[PDB]
Amino acid sequence: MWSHPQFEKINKMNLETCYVDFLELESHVINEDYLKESVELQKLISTLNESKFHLNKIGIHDFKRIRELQISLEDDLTVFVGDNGFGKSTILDAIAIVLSWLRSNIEKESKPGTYIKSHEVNNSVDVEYASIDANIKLKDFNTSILITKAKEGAYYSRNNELLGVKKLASIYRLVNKYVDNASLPLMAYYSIARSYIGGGAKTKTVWSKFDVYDEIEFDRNDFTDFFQWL
Amino acid sequence: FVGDNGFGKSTILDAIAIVLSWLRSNIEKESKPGTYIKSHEVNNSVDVEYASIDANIKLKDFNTSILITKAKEGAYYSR
Amino acid sequence: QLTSKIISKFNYNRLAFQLLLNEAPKKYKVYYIPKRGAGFRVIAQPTKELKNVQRFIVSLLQPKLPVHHKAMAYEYKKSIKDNALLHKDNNYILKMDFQNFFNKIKPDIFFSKLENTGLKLDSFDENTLRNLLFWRPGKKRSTTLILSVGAPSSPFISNFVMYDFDKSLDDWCRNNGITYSRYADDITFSTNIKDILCRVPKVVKKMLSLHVPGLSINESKTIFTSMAHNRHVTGVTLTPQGNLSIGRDRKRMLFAKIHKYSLGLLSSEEINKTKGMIAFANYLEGDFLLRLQKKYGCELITKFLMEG
Amino acid sequence: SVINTILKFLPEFQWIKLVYGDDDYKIILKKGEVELDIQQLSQGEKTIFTLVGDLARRLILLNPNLSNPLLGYGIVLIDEIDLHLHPQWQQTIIERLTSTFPNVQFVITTHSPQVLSTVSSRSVRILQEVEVDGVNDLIVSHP
Amino acid sequence: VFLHNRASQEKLSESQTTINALFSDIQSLKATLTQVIKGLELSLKEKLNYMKSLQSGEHKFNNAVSLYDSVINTILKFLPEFQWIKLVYGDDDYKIILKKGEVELDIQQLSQGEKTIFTLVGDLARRLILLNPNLSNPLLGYGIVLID
RNA sequence: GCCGGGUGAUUAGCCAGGCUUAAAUUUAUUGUCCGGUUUAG
Ligand SMILES: Nc1ncnc2c1ncn2[C@@H]1O[C@H](COP(=O)(O)OP(=O)(O)OP(=O)(O)O)[C@@H](O)[C@H]1O
Repeated sequence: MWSHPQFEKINKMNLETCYVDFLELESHVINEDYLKESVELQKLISTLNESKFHLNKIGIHDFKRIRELQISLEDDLTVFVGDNGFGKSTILDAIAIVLSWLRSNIEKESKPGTYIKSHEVNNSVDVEYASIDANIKLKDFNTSILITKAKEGAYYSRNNELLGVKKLASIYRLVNKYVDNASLPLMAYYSIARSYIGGGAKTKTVWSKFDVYDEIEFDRNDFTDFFQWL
Repeated sequence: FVGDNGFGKSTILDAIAIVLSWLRSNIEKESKPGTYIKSHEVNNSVDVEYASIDANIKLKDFNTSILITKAKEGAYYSR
Repeated sequence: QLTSKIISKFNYNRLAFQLLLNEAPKKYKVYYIPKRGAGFRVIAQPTKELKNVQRFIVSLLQPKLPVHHKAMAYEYKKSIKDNALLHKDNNYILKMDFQNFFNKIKPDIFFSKLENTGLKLDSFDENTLRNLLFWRPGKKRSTTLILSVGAPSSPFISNFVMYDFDKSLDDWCRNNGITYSRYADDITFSTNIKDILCRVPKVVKKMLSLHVPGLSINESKTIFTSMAHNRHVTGVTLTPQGNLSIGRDRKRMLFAKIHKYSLGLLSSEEINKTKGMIAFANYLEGDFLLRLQKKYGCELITKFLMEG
Repeated sequence: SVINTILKFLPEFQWIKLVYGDDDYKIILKKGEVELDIQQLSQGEKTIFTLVGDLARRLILLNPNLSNPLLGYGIVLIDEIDLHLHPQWQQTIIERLTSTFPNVQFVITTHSPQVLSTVSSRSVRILQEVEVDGVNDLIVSHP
Repeated sequence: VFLHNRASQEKLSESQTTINALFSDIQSLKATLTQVIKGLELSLKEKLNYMKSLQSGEHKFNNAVSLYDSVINTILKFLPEFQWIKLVYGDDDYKIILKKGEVELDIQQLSQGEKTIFTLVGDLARRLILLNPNLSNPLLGYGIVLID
């Protein structure tokens, strides 16, 4: 999220290098007509479109029942099998927690997301804090994110690392600025509360792609909006 | 204020009502939030990014100014 | 007695020294530096007058504080090459990092460790040390002091502080055939036994709480690697055969530069920029210049070396 | 496209229409020789109707330029795919979901062996409980 | 909560003249009233009802402590994994504590599966106890139950 | 088998055209004006 003097380093075709090249070019030229026709923008567009979004791996430490565990997820389909009490839902909530910060930074930067509830920390005596970390790979671009919370009553601090998500979300906002109908990734979560979402105001006249970005979960009024959209 | 038009002169009075709200809130309690500019009051034109309101209050020789602004969703820069 | 030596060395009167003692924790400058890629970094550096008095204190304290031999950072006659020679003949490698290592060092820990070594110091000396080697960020009411990096006295202090942790981990790793080394706030383990490096993250976590409170492990920078993928330790690549290397990309980086130089297409500053890289590569390999002369000839290389 | 996508998961139905009632609009299905209202549907058909309709709406809204919006990328999380579904429908839900949206990453948790009969070994993770070093812990094992 | 309070009072005893104590509490409330009015009168009537209940003192074979044990063991029959269930009083409130393995859990930390069984069985037993206060074994009444 | 890694030699040379070799699912190269290391005036 900086202009920088474009340090040469060595030749590469990374998406980040194209992002920096465009930022450096923008700081000099003022006419938007020339900017919209620059070859750097075309290269950035092509690289962004070719990349396929998919999560790579995840690890959990001292969160709910799970003590220490690391999973690697496929790129098309993955299924978890177990009986009751084996933390099948816990993994899903961990992924939702991680994805919420990415959702938040797209609408507007430096906006907080979802934290860890105080009762979700492990109940063992020797535990001190809980941490969740994850990695997102865009073909050849790798980002990582850590979320953590300290147990109540302790007097030692911990922080979150949000540089990767902020940097990745800045690219999406920049490309959205110069493209009329740029696409955005899809994120959704169908919890167990959907059973009565379908089981169970001022008229809307304006729709937009950011309407689906208000929340990451599906519940209640979303069903009503579907009828009004149809 | 005199004149007929479609924009509505009550909008001007509404702008003043927003600014004075902040002054009242801080008097009640320190750093109390006032009234924000909600999303849909911004202009719908293609070449707009944000909306701003500027005001100044004078007490003899003491001058203060306040600026309140809000940017559209998905903007590159926040205000 | 330390106040007397400093006063005599710098010829400070009582009033000026008293004023300096009070103002010292605020004589710092904060600035940003560019990042390789996108972003920025924040650095705090003291003034000229405080720097050359911090160096004297470090010189006085260096021959009295023991430092473990596994720490290969800010040490005399030690560098990256010595660090990488330990893991050059092992199959599996694991790397871990800390989280905000420098700003978690506080005078309470430093003085607690200083009392354990048996060195007795007066109250005046303790007051002088506390107000000279630490930085006070924020407002004057913060009443918090952190070490911070960028000052000449920080790197030496950190090594002394982590002595107990280094000693405790060294003899635990020796009993299980694991090679361990530390550089600043980076720790590396390597071994040949399969399915043995999955147990150390819990061990180090338990050791950190016991030996140095406050510190914590960054869980998003843990790396496992073997002979089937890329392997490097603090910037030097290890070939599967077991030899240090700089990398194929850098070798072709330099070969083209010299070839273009032979045609007289290089600028003035590029020659100076490349000469340092050649010297560093020759230091790591030891035979880079021979391979260069066997291709372009000794006359051109000697002219390039003496150019400028 | 939206109507046919919904009809793909409910083969027993013929067509869906949006009758404009004098008081208000209403949607009319047709099962067999009978005309049904959406309030009169069973619980199982309601769950599929809401899930597929919501996914189609989100994909269409987020991908305006694409000729076929269903190809958009993303990630979808689903919990307990086997709610209110008889075993006959349990064996074909996974392949239909994957075929309709081919570029979307899916994370699914299941509870019954009927689904496990139609999943490749590559994409199966089994949670287990093992006491190691005197401390109980959870492990994941590939088939 | 009420069942546990009655069981604790019966088991610990030391009530002495519980009816007289409740009547004295009612008299003190009336004196304070002489020295919101409808609520105070209702509370006084509740105190009189408490005095009448203490004066009655059925102390039957199916006492409060026996019903409490039967209810807890009834729920524990359906959940073999757990060990014991207790009602812990703290911070001027009551909370349910369950022990599983070596970790104690609150009510809200259980999974959905044990939540369903705990709710259904507890609601089954509550109505049987309330509807049949005369039988020696209250889990023998007649009825019809529809489960979907 | 396959894919991904290591690189001496190769070319008006950071692209490419060849020969070798390595493997549990398992690296995607970093911070200067301070500190110590290399080379020079
Ligand atoms: N703070 C905690 N300390 C210890 N164990 C906890 C804590 N919070 C939750 N648990 C454990 O979490 C378990 C339930 O986890 P979870 O709901 O993820 O599993 P599940 O039954 O597979 O999920 P679901 O039925 O919701 O799909 C309980 O058995 C409980 O022991």
